[PDB]
Amino acid sequence: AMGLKAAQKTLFPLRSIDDVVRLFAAELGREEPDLVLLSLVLGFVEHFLAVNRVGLTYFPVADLSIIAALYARFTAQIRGAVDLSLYPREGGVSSRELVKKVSDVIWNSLSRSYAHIQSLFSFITGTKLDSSGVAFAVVGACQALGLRDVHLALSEDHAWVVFGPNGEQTAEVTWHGKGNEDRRGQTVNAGVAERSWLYLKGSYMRCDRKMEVAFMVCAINPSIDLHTDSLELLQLQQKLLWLLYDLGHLERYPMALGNLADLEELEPTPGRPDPLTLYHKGIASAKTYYRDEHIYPYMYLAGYHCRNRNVREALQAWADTATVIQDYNYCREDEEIYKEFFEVANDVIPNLLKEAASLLEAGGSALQDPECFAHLLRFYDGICKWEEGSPTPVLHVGWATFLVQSLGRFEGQVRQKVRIVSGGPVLTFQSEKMKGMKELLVATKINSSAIKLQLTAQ
Ligand SMILES: COc1ccccc1CN
Repeated sequence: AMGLKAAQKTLFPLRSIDDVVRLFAAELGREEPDLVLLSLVLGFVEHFLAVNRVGLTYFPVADLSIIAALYARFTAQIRGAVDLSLYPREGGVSSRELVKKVSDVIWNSLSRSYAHIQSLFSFITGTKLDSSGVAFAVVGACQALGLRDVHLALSEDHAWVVFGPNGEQTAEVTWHGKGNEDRRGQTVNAGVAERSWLYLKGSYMRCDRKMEVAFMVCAINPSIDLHTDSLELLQLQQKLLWLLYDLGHLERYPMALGNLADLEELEPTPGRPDPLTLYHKGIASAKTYYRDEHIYPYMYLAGYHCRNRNVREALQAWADTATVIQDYNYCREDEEIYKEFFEVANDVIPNLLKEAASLLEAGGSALQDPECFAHLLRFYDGICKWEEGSPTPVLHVGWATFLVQSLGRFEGQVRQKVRIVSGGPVLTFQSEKMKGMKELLVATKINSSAIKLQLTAQ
């Protein structure tokens, strides 16, 4: 809420990972965990840990005087720029004018030219924030002002704020991508209606205060450089996510559950569910609360199967990913999920199949399994169907080169044992393009040129 309390101050100084966890455990018992206090603590700790060092053990001590001074600076800056008497508050509901004023206060503070700039620590000490950091700063600013209805909203690649009753009102508060036109102040209604992945068809997350704590924990970046992660930051993020898990605050947060599964893959915690249980809990959350319209729950699971060389389930999970994305329209600012499908289609899957081909060279493999070929076809069907109704095209000559190569990783005998139905394993296509070349996909010899122009047709 507002003002540091003795119950928080007695927990200082923070001298270890477990000290930070204990501060978070106390704040998560409050009805209103202090977003400014917790973000400053995480940003401080991350700032001094995300460096290569000499010294086996090291923890940067979060002295209260330092944290409380930064907290006072944030609060003074917000209370001194936002006069609440000029904005009437009709029974708890903040107005769009007030919410936009706070957004502008944050925005106008940013440095005008410029990793680890996600926290309020970075905001106060260096006037820098990344994109979703701005939207978090706005929610923390509003909590500092008493606006109990202003909350963070998150898709899988963007953030904004919701407010009013039940989060009825939406407002853009930050940028997305690089060269895009500013939409700050506007509603996200256009984004929902265009059926872009960026806005999730309205199936995005609306946080309570405690899901906002989960966000900032997920936002911890342990990366030191391109080769090195901070183990202390990974262990801190992992323990915080278990604390959140235990209190039920990940129940509606699929990406956090995927993140925790990844951390348990890296370093299993004794007595806790295994990664596969956690990946599927993430998928179950997305089905339960978000109409099964999220991509990353299946990308998380696919990556795990891929790393463990469960080729069939990896291709299964990647097809599920395509089955979700087929109902979207590829818009301009959807590039992050495009790059992911590109990498899966034209790098990861070829490598998986090429490794599988080498294994047959010297010995029940997936290249002799028709199910895996079915998964591969459902994956490409979803991406073709995704392209339908989309403004800009998805597939091009490069996709066709690796589709051809991937189909040719299966013996024509093996591919022939899959039944393809239009709109042994049986599979039903949904896209015009895949239906159009259904014949080419089962011939003992693959007309590469023919498939290439059909997959690239208008
Ligand atoms: C599961 O994949 C994720 C999750 C979050 C961000 C990016 C990716 C793609 N590597």
